[PDB]
Amino acid sequence: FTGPTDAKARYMIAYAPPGMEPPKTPEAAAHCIHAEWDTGLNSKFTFSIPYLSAADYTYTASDVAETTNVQGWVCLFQITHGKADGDALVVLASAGKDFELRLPVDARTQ
Amino acid sequence: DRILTTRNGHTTSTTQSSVGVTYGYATAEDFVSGPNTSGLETRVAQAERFFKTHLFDWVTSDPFGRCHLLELPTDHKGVYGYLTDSYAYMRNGWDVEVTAVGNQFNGGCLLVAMVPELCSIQKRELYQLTLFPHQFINPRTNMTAHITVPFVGVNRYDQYKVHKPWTLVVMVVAPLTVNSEGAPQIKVYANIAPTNVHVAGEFPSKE
Amino acid sequence: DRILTTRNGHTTSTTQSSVGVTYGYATAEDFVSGPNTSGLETRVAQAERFFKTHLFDWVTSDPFGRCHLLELPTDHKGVYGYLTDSYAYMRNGWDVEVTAVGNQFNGGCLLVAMVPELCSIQKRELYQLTLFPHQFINPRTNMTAHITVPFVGVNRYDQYKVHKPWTLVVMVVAPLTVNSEGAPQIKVYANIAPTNVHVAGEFPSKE
Amino acid sequence: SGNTGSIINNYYMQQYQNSMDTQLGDWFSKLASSAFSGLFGALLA
Amino acid sequence: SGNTGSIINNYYMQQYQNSMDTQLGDWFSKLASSAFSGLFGALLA
Amino acid sequence: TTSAGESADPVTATVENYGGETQVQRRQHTDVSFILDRFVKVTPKDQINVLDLMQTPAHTLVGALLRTATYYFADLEVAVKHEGNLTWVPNGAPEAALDNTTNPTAYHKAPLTRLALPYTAPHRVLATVYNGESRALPTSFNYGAIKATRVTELLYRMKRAETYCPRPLLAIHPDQARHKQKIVAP
Amino acid sequence: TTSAGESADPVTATVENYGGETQVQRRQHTDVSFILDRFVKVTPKDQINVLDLMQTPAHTLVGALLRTATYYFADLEVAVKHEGNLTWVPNGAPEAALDNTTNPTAYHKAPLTRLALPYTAPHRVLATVYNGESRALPTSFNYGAIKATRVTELLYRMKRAETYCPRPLLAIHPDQARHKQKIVAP
Repeated sequence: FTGPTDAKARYMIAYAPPGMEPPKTPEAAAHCIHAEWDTGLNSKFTFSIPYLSAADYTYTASDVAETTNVQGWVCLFQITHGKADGDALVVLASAGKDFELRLPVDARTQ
Repeated sequence: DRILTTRNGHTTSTTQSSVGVTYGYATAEDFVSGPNTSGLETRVAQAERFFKTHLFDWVTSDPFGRCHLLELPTDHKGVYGYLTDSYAYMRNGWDVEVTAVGNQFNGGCLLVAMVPELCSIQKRELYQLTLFPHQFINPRTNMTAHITVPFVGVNRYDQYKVHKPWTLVVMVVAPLTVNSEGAPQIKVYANIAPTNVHVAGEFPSKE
Repeated sequence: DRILTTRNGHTTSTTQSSVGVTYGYATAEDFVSGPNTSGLETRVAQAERFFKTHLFDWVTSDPFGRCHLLELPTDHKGVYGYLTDSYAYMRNGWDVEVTAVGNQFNGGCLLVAMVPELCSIQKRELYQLTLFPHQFINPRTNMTAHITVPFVGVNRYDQYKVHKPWTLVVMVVAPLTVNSEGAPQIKVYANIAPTNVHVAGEFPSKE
Repeated sequence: SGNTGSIINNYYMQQYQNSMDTQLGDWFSKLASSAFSGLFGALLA
Repeated sequence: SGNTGSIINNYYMQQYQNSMDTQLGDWFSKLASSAFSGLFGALLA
Repeated sequence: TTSAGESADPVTATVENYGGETQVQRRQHTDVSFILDRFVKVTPKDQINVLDLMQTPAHTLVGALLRTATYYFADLEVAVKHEGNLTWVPNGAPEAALDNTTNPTAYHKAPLTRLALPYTAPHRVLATVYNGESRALPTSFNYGAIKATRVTELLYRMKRAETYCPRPLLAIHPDQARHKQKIVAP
Repeated sequence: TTSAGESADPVTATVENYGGETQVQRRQHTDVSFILDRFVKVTPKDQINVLDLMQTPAHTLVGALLRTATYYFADLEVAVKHEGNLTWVPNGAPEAALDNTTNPTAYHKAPLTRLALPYTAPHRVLATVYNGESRALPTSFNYGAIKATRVTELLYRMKRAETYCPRPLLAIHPDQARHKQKIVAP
């Protein structure tokens, strides 16, 4: 969170597994595997996305014809903010502790 | 010398004409703690009870091979079917129990079978339904058949909205032969129950 | 030196401005194994997670005693509220957590209180709301208040359709005083969670 | 060792096969293993 | 072991030949060996 | 042997029940790992062929005997007679990655090129039948795809084969008293 | 896991923080010595080809994944399909020494001739980018040159590969909600 020292806010991030529509309100997304944090002295929050799947490995290439995206959604909301208008939340992504890839191909760099 | 009264959870099922329970394909469950779920599974002990359903009416005009195929899980309007609309990935076994109550003066028999992934069958294929977990019912000997199977499947947890692994199949091997002293029409019921369900992954609420 | 991140089940709640959790009326749960249920109770571990709700908008024109009373349990449209329509007798604690996020330049304070059996109050009675499990929120110090209470009640298991034991109460002690550099309007949210629910007695299905 | 899959020894010795390396007188595996975890404050159950 | 007929060891190790299996922590041979036999009642010669 | 006729436990009334004795019986030719690892022909397309094992025909030996199993695990090695260059691609890559040569091509060596492929499926065990979408198999049930200029005859065999949950196996229906076919004779 | 947001030390908030546990993870297919020693095609000229590894394309696998490193060390072995005779020349010899046959020629053996070359550069470690002259690489960053009558297709692979100082790696930009391409399917 990159806001000033007087702007305070709290957020949540939830993981909606596939099977129905992803949630559009933080009330509806309270029933996911979620997590909340508020902006204070330590200004960084790291949330590890769980790997839930039927099969043991999931495809890193989303299917060309199949347009439902049946691996999952991840939603992040704001719940409230105090005088945090126009202020930012820069996000990042990293590999997890137990993240491992498999079966290299060469599918031409898009 | 006989213990012939089963129960799952807080529901019991006493039969006095049980020829025996047939454990199909395994006597014990698989490792439920998979690596495709990151340890976020949990057992729901409140899904383990029976639920009754109707199958068909075995009458005297039914020839060989009047089969009935209901896909498990079917519409459970209780605790178990709440988990289908509230959790994405789940696995379970089954312990089915069909009843065909006539009397000991009817004849004929109907085979009962739990068969995985069953679709597009032939009537010429019905001669080898014995390979699956099966148990015969004839009114001269018994009234029930009690089959128990574990979770089979392509992968450890399943999405039951897009997939139905098991299929309870009852077909009639010999036709129902009523007599002067038998029962005219018998009705086939069944009470099915899950065993040790394990859900993983909470859906968002529909609101 | 501070562990200030709570979690219930598979949902977490990290706050960095926690003055402390207040255990109201007990630090440990009662004997859940009563003689008024014949040992037919069972713990549902899947009801323990947070669920968010909106309370009111604390604005600068609110005088002393603008209170808000929501009866717990309220309409839970997830796993916990399924147990209300599927089991007759159930008991649970609560661990509430209200948030009033402004900034450190607003003023005023609002008291938060978990109070049992609360109805027909006066504004002259509001001076002694401190007796209950309470925790103040002022923006100069904190943003949250985290209260935890066990199951109180006239008897061990409860029928939540005809009875609501607890009542989350937030009232405003000093009015919200915005400044040139504060936040104009703050909104009060809350994420509530049950603790160790125990249901007993299955309803028949509605079908 | 690479993308070799032979259990037999090589035919050409070591110096007609590769270029020999010379000593004189790693990081990101030490960087990724010193990663902080757990929490930052007093947690509850 | 399969339909192999070689007494020599394989050239490629084990993991450039097959896919390695992973443990985590048969039936019809036990089913066909628990078959009842003999008679059911008192036999004669 | 008189039994309980409906309990469906196995009973084997042997030949000792009316005098006599049984002999030593050997079952190597009916082993499931021995009977399945031999080459079978499938019909190829012109260029792109997904290496599914359920495109083996239902009249052949190890196609009708693979469908005996509900769930199977087996490493595949193929043998393909082609012209041009034949690029194998693992499971679930985009089909535009068939043209790239960094993927394991085999250059043309006369007459044919056989090569051993690993089990690349994400699932723990593949399957021969699946009621998911009402062909009627997921796109994950394949060993990948091979692409050449024109394949002529590509052959499958499946080794280290494990099978699970048997299914019925059918022999063809006689119209006579017994199905008499012309057996080989001098 | 709440952290100090700007110290840029590594933090891994694992999945145990909200219940659960982690599994054993295997990383052999992402090893830098395993992923780089496979053959890649480059476009050849007619006769003379300097054996620079930065003439591998940027869309291929081990060309876009070699440019992940700033500094690399790897022994090269080539595989070239040609006609005539193909003379390899070490680093920094005059280009008139391509015609002489005392240099390591390979006579034409059908169809192609693969041969293992040593690291002949003077530097301790080569590099993939260099701001020295404002192509934009020194003439010392090569494994040498090969010269034949007409090369048709020459292939690189790089083994015992050591990489240093990573650089950013880019996947192509979706214009949709997600880059959906036609995956392989039966």
